[PDB]
Amino acid sequence: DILKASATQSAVAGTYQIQVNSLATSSKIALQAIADPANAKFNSGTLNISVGDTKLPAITVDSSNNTLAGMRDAINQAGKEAGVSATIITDNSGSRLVLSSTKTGDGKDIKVEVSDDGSGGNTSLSQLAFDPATAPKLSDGAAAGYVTKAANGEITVDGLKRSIASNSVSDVIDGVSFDVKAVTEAGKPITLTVSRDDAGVKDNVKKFVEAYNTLTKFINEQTVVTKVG
Amino acid sequence: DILKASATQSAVAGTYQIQVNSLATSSKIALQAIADPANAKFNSGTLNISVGDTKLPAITVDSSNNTLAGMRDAINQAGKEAGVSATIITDNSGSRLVLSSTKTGDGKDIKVEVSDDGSGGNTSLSQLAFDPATAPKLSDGAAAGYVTKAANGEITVDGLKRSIASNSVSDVIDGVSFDVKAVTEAGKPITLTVSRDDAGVKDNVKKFVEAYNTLTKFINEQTVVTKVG
Amino acid sequence: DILKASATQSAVAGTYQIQVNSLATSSKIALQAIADPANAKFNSGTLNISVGDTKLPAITVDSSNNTLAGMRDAINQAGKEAGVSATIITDNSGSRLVLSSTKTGDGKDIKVEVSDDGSGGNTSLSQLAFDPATAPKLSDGAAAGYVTKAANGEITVDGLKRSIASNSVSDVIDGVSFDVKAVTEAGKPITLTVSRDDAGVKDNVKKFVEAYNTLTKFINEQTVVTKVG
Amino acid sequence: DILKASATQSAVAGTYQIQVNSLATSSKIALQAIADPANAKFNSGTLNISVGDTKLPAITVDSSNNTLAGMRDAINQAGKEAGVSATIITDNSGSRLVLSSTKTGDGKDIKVEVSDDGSGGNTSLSQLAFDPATAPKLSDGAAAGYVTKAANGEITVDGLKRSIASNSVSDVIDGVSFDVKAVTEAGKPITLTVSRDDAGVKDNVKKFVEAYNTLTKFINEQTVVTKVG
Amino acid sequence: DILKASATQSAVAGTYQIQVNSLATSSKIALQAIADPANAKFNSGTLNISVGDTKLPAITVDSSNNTLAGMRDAINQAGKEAGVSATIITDNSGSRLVLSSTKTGDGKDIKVEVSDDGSGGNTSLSQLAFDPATAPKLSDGAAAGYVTKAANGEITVDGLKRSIASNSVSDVIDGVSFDVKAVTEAGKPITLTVSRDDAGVKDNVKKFVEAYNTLTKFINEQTVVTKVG
Ligand code: NA
Ligand code: NA
Ligand code: NA
Ligand code: NA
Ligand code: NA
Ligand code: NA
Ligand code: NA
Ligand code: NA
Ligand code: NA
Repeated sequence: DILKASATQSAVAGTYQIQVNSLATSSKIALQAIADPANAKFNSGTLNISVGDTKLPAITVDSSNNTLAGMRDAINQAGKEAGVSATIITDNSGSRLVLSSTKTGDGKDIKVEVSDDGSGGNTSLSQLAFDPATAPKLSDGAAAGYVTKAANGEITVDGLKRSIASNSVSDVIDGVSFDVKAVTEAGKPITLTVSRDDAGVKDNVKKFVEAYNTLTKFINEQTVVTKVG
Repeated sequence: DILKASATQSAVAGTYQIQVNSLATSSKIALQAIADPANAKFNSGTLNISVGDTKLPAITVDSSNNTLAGMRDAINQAGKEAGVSATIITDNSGSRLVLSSTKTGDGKDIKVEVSDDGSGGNTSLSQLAFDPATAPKLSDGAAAGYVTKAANGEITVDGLKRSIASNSVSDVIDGVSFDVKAVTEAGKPITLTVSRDDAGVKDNVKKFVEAYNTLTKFINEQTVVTKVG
Repeated sequence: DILKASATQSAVAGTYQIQVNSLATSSKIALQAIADPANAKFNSGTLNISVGDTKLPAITVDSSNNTLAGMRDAINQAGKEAGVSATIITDNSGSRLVLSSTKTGDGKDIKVEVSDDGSGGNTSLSQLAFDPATAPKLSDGAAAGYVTKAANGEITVDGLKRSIASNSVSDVIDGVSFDVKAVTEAGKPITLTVSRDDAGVKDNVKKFVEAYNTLTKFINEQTVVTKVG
Repeated sequence: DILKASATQSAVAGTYQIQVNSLATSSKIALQAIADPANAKFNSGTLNISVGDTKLPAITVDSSNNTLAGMRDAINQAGKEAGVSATIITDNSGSRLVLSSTKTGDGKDIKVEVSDDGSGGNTSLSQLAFDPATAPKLSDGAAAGYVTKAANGEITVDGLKRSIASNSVSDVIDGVSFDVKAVTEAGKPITLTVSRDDAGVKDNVKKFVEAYNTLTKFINEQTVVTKVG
Repeated sequence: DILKASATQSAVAGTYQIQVNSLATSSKIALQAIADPANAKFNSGTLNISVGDTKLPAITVDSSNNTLAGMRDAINQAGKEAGVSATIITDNSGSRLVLSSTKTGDGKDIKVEVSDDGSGGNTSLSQLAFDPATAPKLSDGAAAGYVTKAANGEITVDGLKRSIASNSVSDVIDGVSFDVKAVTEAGKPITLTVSRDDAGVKDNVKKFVEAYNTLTKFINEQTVVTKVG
């Protein structure tokens, strides 16, 4: 329904009390704001962006891309594989790059390491650096910060805790898959009913209801048909 | 349709021009009219009634049944086997016994043989005799006569004549049965078309497309079902 | 319509006055009637059945098939190739074999040649012979005869006669096929009109007005969609 | 209606009794039938086809087009201008070229002139010649003949005859055009009524009663609109 | 109905047997056909057109109007008063002027008098003259002739004949007007019934039963109305 939708493979019948304590989240960060973005040019250098283990192709910054829209274009094309996208948000501090990842789980935060040549433009390339270990939650101001931290969610099944790296999990209960969509209220768990029993093999009874009777009409009674003309 | 209704076992395709020249008929006769039937009682004796091959139980006429209605009741139960029934018809000549048979075909005429003791009542028992070899077609008057002659019918199939002993005939054309219901007009023959496979076998084949497809959901997709609360 | 249904490839515009004088027919014959078919068994020998060019497999008559129904079963499977089928018809003369062909045209008559060993049963095998060159049209009696003669049909197009070997003909008029279904009345010819472009090409052109216009919304107006909550 | 559909520019009122004695026709001819068209190839030469005034481009017959279908394709594109089309008709005499024109009127007959090199194939090119002055109406046989003669039609208006070169005529009655579609029965003339003003000008006048009245509300009553909240 | 539609002022009751033997007609003539009307220009002169009593303005033919269409335009505006209109009809003889009048009755024939200067163009002006006393009924050819003769119609009322100068007549029967629309069949007269009072005066009397009764509520019962809140 509104908290969890589930499905089954080949499992067993049963009932389960389930809580959702948190959802798995992905990473979304905001870099430092650039004053006067219409005339700002980044020094030449290299951008190394990673999300946990996974690394993006190193982005080389030159005069073909040392603008905000230039990095936006670069980042969006350097991250199509890993699911890292980018856009621009213009606030009272200036304009800034906003990067999002589609990867949920602990440790999948977006990191930006910067090699700055110290020359190439009017503003530093180093101010695009982002370290998930030190970065604060984003608040108003030109300073950088994360919007969401990548993290695991948590559910409980009949009292047993399960940290989840995605909101689509399988075999927490063997043969059962469900998509966790919202947190349950404190102490108010969902009852999950797995019925191995549908007496709807009476549907399969419709086979020999059809298979017999359908093959009594067009065969063995209407195989040869007559009428005047 | 209105002249002939047909049926099939398993035969072959083909077309046939059919004429119906006559129908098979059964026997129906009327015995002598009895003057003053309201006070008439028959002499003692025996009635032997037959229709062709078949003979009816010998009927003994005594003082428990020597009336017209008495003979009617006897014959009705002396003839349940062969399909001989009886009734009384009251005309300007009196009342008389009217006997019917359900056997169609040549020679299946109803015959009545009478041995009369010559005493037992006021009317002769002998005047209930009926010989189909001599009896005329019934006309007005006290005299006896047949109403219908038992006879074979006749059809032609593509020019070939078939005498039929019943209006329900089979295997005149191999594997085909039809009930002849009426005569065709002179020179206006019926076309009879025997069709084997149309939509064959694809009409009944649409079953096992479903019976198959139906065993995708309620089996192997609804074998185990989930629900939340 | 009811006399002729027509079709087109790609041809030219034009109008044609058409008469149908006759239809193409296939062969259908009836062999000699066999007296007392219920106890009749055929002498040993061979049946060679042909329809024009095409010859059927030589049929060997032995003690496994030397009955009428035995010949019926053989022919039905000895003739699946050429479209020769067989049945039995029971008339006042007895039972006889009735053979049909599906090949329309002149000379496609069914022929039966018989070599009779002169022994093997109670009836001659030779009386199943049929020579279309000598055989009369079937009439009542035990004698053999044809029911329909295989023959070409005839049509006229604007006065020009075309003999047709089938009632499904093509390219009598270039690019036009029609299935002739019935004869036209004497002096009442059908008008046949071949129309190339009406609403051309503007009927199907209304598609690419939409396919174009349809690719305004869901593409380039619904490429990116917004929503609030 | 079914005989004549009419139209008007701006004319005068009046009534007219109209007969249609004949329609304007176009030319349609059939050339000689070619025996064994499946292996027939034409001698070298030239085809000059004309319909009255109009002449078609001279057609050169060579080894790229010296077949019946080859001439069909040429004529179809050698005649797009004048409305001359062509097809092939296969009768008991063989296959032949059938040519049609769309120009109605007297003298607009299709003519075919042939210069034959006398060599190039197996059939003469000269037998495709057609002279409308000598050609008979087409009948069965290999010989050539016309199917329809190009001719003017004829109508009468209040007794006065008008020869028409097309079935779409104009200003026979000043300001009136009608498309003649069928012949009137002998002595059963059509009444044609030309009506100028009915509901005139008051049918369309009901507009400017509204267009006026409509400019009372949404203008000068809804020019400035008020609302509360 | 379909033959006669009638109306009343205030008359008396009665029944009448009515025949319609003929309708009143107006004049419609056709002048001489002009050969080569496309280059024809009329000599100088004057046209005086009259219909019975009424005379039209004298038409002066000059170099601004000495064509057929020029005369058409003049007459159309030289005749708006009397109901004389004109058009051109193009037949096998050429083009000609066709003039119509709307005045029904005996002697209201259209007459054309011509004074020809004998010079001014290529065709005589005198050939546009028309004398109803000598003119034949129009037939095919360049010659002039009338299309319809102006004439009175005729009806009979209970045997009494009335010549009518228009198909809209009044007070033939006092207080009764009817528009005669068609002829009655020979010996099949129409019955005409003039009914004074049916439901009289009680149909309209049902008004002042209400107008009275209606002035019970909204007046003298709803004069003063009460309500609570
Ligand atoms: Na900040
Ligand atoms: Na009788
Ligand atoms: Na009798
Ligand atoms: Na025969
Ligand atoms: Na026979
Ligand atoms: Na000819
Ligand atoms: Na010919
Ligand atoms: Na005349
Ligand atoms: Na004339």
